[PDB]
Amino acid sequence: ISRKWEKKNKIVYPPQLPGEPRRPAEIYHCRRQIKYSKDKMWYLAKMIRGMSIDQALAQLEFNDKKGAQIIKEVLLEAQDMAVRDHNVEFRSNLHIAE
Amino acid sequence: AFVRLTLPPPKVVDRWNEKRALFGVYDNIGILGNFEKHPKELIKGPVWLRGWRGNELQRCVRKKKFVGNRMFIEDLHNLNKRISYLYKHFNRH
Amino acid sequence: HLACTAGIFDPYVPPEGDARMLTQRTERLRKNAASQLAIRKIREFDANFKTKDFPEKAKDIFIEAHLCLNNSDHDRLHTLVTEHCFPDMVWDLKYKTVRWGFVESLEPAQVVHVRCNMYGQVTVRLHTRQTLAIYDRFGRLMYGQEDVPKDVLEYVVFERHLMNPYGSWRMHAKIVPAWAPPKQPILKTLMIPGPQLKPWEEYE
Amino acid sequence: YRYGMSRPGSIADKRKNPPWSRRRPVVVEPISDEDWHLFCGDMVEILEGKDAGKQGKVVQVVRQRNWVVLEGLNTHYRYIGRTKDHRGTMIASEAPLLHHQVKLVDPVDRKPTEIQWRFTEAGERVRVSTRSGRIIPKPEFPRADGIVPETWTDGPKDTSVEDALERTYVPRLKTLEEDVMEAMGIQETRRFKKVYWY
Amino acid sequence: GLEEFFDDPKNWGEEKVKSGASWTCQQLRNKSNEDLHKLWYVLLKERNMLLTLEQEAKRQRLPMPSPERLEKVVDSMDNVDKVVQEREDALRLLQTGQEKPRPGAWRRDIFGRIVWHKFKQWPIPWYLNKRYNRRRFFAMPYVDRFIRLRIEKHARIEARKRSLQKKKEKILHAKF
Amino acid sequence: ARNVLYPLYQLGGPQLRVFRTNFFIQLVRPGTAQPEDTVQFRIPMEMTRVDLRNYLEQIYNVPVAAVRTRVQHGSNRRRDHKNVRIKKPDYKVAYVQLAHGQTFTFPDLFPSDLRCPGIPSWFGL
Amino acid sequence: YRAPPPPRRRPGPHSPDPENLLTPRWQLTPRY
Amino acid sequence: GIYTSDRKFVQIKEMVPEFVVPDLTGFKLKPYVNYRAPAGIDTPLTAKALFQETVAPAIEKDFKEGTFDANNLEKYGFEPTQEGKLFQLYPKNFPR
RNA sequence: AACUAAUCCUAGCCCUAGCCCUACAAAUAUAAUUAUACUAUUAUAUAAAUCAAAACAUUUAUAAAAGUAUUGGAGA
Repeated sequence: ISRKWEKKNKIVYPPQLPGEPRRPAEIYHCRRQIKYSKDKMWYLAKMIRGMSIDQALAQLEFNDKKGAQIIKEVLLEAQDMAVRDHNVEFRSNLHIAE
Repeated sequence: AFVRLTLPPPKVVDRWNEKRALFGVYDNIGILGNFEKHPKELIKGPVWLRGWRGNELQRCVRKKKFVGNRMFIEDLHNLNKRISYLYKHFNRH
Repeated sequence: HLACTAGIFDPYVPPEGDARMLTQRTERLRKNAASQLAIRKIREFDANFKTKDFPEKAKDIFIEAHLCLNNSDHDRLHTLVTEHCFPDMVWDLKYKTVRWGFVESLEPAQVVHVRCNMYGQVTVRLHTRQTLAIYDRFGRLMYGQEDVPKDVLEYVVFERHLMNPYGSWRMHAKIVPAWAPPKQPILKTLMIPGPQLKPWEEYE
Repeated sequence: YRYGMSRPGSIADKRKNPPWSRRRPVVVEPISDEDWHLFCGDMVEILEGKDAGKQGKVVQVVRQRNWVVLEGLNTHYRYIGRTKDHRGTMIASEAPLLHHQVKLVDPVDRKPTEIQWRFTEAGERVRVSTRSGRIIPKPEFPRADGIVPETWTDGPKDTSVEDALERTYVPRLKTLEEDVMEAMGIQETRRFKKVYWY
Repeated sequence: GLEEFFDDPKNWGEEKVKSGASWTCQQLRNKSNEDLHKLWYVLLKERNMLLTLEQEAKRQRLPMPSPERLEKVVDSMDNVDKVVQEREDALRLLQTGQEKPRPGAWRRDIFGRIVWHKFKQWPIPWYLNKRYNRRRFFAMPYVDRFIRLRIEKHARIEARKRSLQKKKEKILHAKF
Repeated sequence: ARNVLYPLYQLGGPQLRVFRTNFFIQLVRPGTAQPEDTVQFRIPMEMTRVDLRNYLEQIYNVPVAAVRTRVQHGSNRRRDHKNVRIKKPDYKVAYVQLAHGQTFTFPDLFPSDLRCPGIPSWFGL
Repeated sequence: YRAPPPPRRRPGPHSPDPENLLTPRWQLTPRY
Repeated sequence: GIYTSDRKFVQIKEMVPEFVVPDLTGFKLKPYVNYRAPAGIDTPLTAKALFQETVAPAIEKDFKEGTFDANNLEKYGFEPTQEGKLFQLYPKNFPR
C-alpha cells in the first residue's frame, strides 16, 4: 500500500520572503478504505471538479447516492483541517481543485 | 520481474589463505616420491569413486556394490529402480 | 526515570515596576533569608553557584535553546532544557518555519529566587529585545515581524539535579509577571463559535 | 522468536513477534553461565553507546540478546501521558546495551577492568579483576515485590515466624497416613481379599 | 462454614490483600506427620475461598485481588505433598525395596516399543481373565521393518539436526 | 480426591477413607433464580453429589437438605488462529439446599493562549 | 604458512587380528 | 456403588469415601508464611536417611550389645509384607 | 511523490564425509485409549506383473581376466 497523498499534505514550503506573494493554500485529503466502487465514486468526483466549497456541499446534501454522503463527510473533514492546520481564514474561500 | 532496492554489503576474499596457497602441493608425490604412492591414492571422497570414474550407470552400479549391504532398505529399492531406468537409456538408446 | 519535576517549588512574586528597576539586588538580600538557605543547598553540591554570576550562564542557555528552534536542533535543545520544557518550546512550532534573533539585552540578567531526591529550581529575571517571525507551511508569514525588536521582560526558571554528580542546569520553566503586557496578536482573524443546539432546543 | 526489551509473552512482545512473523533471526553470540559476568545491581561502565564512559547500575538483563539495561543511561526521550487534552510529558527511556558495551567496575578504583571468574573460600563464584586483582562482591538488590523480609508484618492467614521454623517431626517407621491414624485413633479391622495384580 | 468460602468482609473491595510467603519444602519437612495432614486442609481451605472468590470475579468480569495469594497456597500445597510423598517413598523402599508404589513392569506392545506397563488388580486371575489374555502384549513379525524404519528415522533426525545447525552458522557469519 | 487411584472393593473389604482431599470447589452466585437456601457450587466433574454432601458436612460442617447437580457443556465452537477448535472446560454446577432451616445469600463481593494560538505558551516574545 | 608433512605409510609387517570383526576374510587366508 | 440386576443402583458404603478431616483448631500452620520467615535448606527424606534416623540407632546399640540376629530384623522395623495395614506402601491400596 | 502493487533474507533443504546401533494424573488392544471378571489369543507363501523382445509364448541385468567364452524364440 502507498500513502503518498498524505505525504503531499506534509510538504512544507520554504519561508516566503517579504517581497514574495502570499502562497495559495493547498490541502490534500483522502479516505483510503471505502466499501464502494471507485467508478461510481469517480462520477461524483468528476462533476464536483473545480467547484467551490459551498457549492459542492449544497449539491452533495441533496444527492441520493451513498458515495455522495461519504464525499460530504470527507469534504467537511478536509475543510475543518484546512482552517485548523492550513491557515484558511475564510471557510467559504475554498474550491475543489482536484 | 522486479529487482532488489538495496545494495549487498561489500565482501573481501583472501586469495593467499593456506588452502589456496597450498592447493596442489604434493601433487607430484609419485614422481618425487619414487612412485611409492600414486596421486590417485590422495583422493578423498565417496568410497566407490576414489581413484575411479565412469558414466552415470557405472557410478550408480559401483555405488550399489560398495555400500549395498550398508544402505537402507528403502534406498536400496529406490536405487534398484533408478538403475533400471539408467540401464535402459544408455544400453537401448 | 525523571531528571526534572514539573512545576516550581515556590512561585516568586514579582513586584510591579520591577522593569523600571542596587535596589532590586538588595531585595534578594532582604529575601535571602527565604532563599539563601536554598542557595547554600545548591552551593553544597556545587559550591560555585552565585546569584550574581548564574544569570550569564543561564542567559546563554535561554538564547541557545531559542536558536535551536530556527534550525530545529531537537537533540541540542534536549540538553539545554529539561524534559518538561522541551515539548512546550517545539510543540506549537510543528510544520512552521521561524526566524528568531536576540537583540541586545535591555538590562542585565539577575537571579531572583531559588528553591530545592533534591531538585533545585532557580528563577532568573530577563528583559531582552528579540526578533521573531513565523511562517506557514507555504511560507506565508503568520506571526511577528522579520526584523522588528520586541522588548519583553520575563522570569525564567532553570533546574538542576543536585544529587547526580553530572547534574547540570537545564532550562525548566518560565514565570510570567502579571504586569507584563499581552503578547503580540496573530495576523489572521479568529471566530468564537456560537452555541450549538438540537432542533427542539432554543437559543441561549 | 526475536527477544526484545519487552518481556516475552507481553502485548508488546506479541506485536513484536506475532505468530506469522518469520523475520531474519538476529544471531546472539552464546555466553556460558560461567562466562557471563553481568548481573542486576552491578555497577558497570559503558564502553560504547549514547552514555559511553558513564558508570551505571544494572536493573534488567536480557541474557538471550546479551543485553544489559542501565537505569538513566543510554537514554533517549519519549513522551508520557500523550492524550487528546495534553500533548504529553517528556521522560527518560532506556535502551539496551550489549554485554561487550559494558565492563565491570573495581570498587576501590572506578575503571572498566576486565575480570576473571574464580571461587572463594565459601565456594561462591566471584569476579576477580585481571589487573589489580580484587573481589567484586555480588551487589544487593531489593526483593521484586518490594517487601523487606524483616520489615514485613504478618497479615491474615500468615503463620508467625516462629511457627514456620518450629520442627515437630520425629523420625519413626510410620507414614503420614499411619501417624494420622494414631493421633485421631482411626482403626479398621476389615481386610481386602486376595487381588491378582496384572 | 459458608463464611469460610468467602473473604473477610473488610477485605471485600480492596485492591489487594496482604499475604506472606508460601511454605517452603524444608519447613514442611520439619513439621510432624500429623501436622502436615492438618496443614494440607488449612492450605486447601484458603485455596477454595480464593478459587471461590475468583469464580465470582469471573462472573462479575472483575479482577481477583492479590492473585499471587492463590499461587502461594498452591506452592505450599504442592510442597506438602512431596514432603508427605518423600516420607512414604522412603518407608516403602525400606520395607519392600520397590521404587514404585504400584506394581509394574516393562512390556512390549504390538508396535515393538518397550513401555512400562502398570499392573492392574483384578477380582479374578489373569489365566481365568480371558479379556486380559485377549489384551495384546506381543509384537507382530512385520514390526521388524518398522524397527528398521525407526532406526533410519532417528538417523535422519540427526542429519536434519546438522542441517539446522549449518543454517544457523551461516547467519552467525553474516551477523558477525 | 481427583486424578488418583481408589482401591478396588471386595466383600468384607475396608471402608474407603480419603484422609487428604484433592477436590476443590467454588461457590458461585446463582446464574438462574434459585431459593435462598439453595447454594450453587462449581465442582470437579468426577465428584459425586454424595461426596459433596460428605464434603460440606465434614470439612465445612454445613448441614445439607437436598442436592441437585448439572453438567454444563463447554462450547467448542471457538477456534484459534490456526482454525483449531478450542473447547471450554466442562464444569459441574451443584445446587445444594441447606438443612436446619438455614438460608444463604451470596455476599456482595467487590462492593497556549486562545487569542494567540500557534505560539507556545512558553514563548514570552 | 608451512606445508604439512608429506604423507608417510606405516612400514613393516602388520599381522591382522583374526578375532576382529572389521578385518576382511582375505587378509586372514593362508595365502595372505 | 454396584448396580444389581434390573439396573438398580445399590450404594456400597465401603466404596463411598469418608472424608477424614483434621482438627484445625489451635493449629498454627496457615495458608501462608511470613516473608519474615527464612526458608530452610531442603533435606528430602529418603530410604537411607529414614534408615539412618530410625533403624540405624537400634541396630547400632544392639550390635554393640551383641543382641543382633537375622531373626530379629523385623524387630528393627522390617515388614515382610504390607498386607493387613490400612495403608499399604506396595501395592498402594489407599487413597491420598 | 498516484492508487492497485512492488521491494528483502532466512524458514529450511540437498549431496557426500563422519558416524551405525547395543538410550503429568488418568485411560488403553474389550468397541484400544471405557477405573474390576464377559470372549481366549496371532502375522507371513517363488515376489509377481508392468516392462524388454517394436505384438506375444521360453526368455528380459537391477581390482584384472571381461562385457570375452559360454548361455539365449542364438533375439531382446
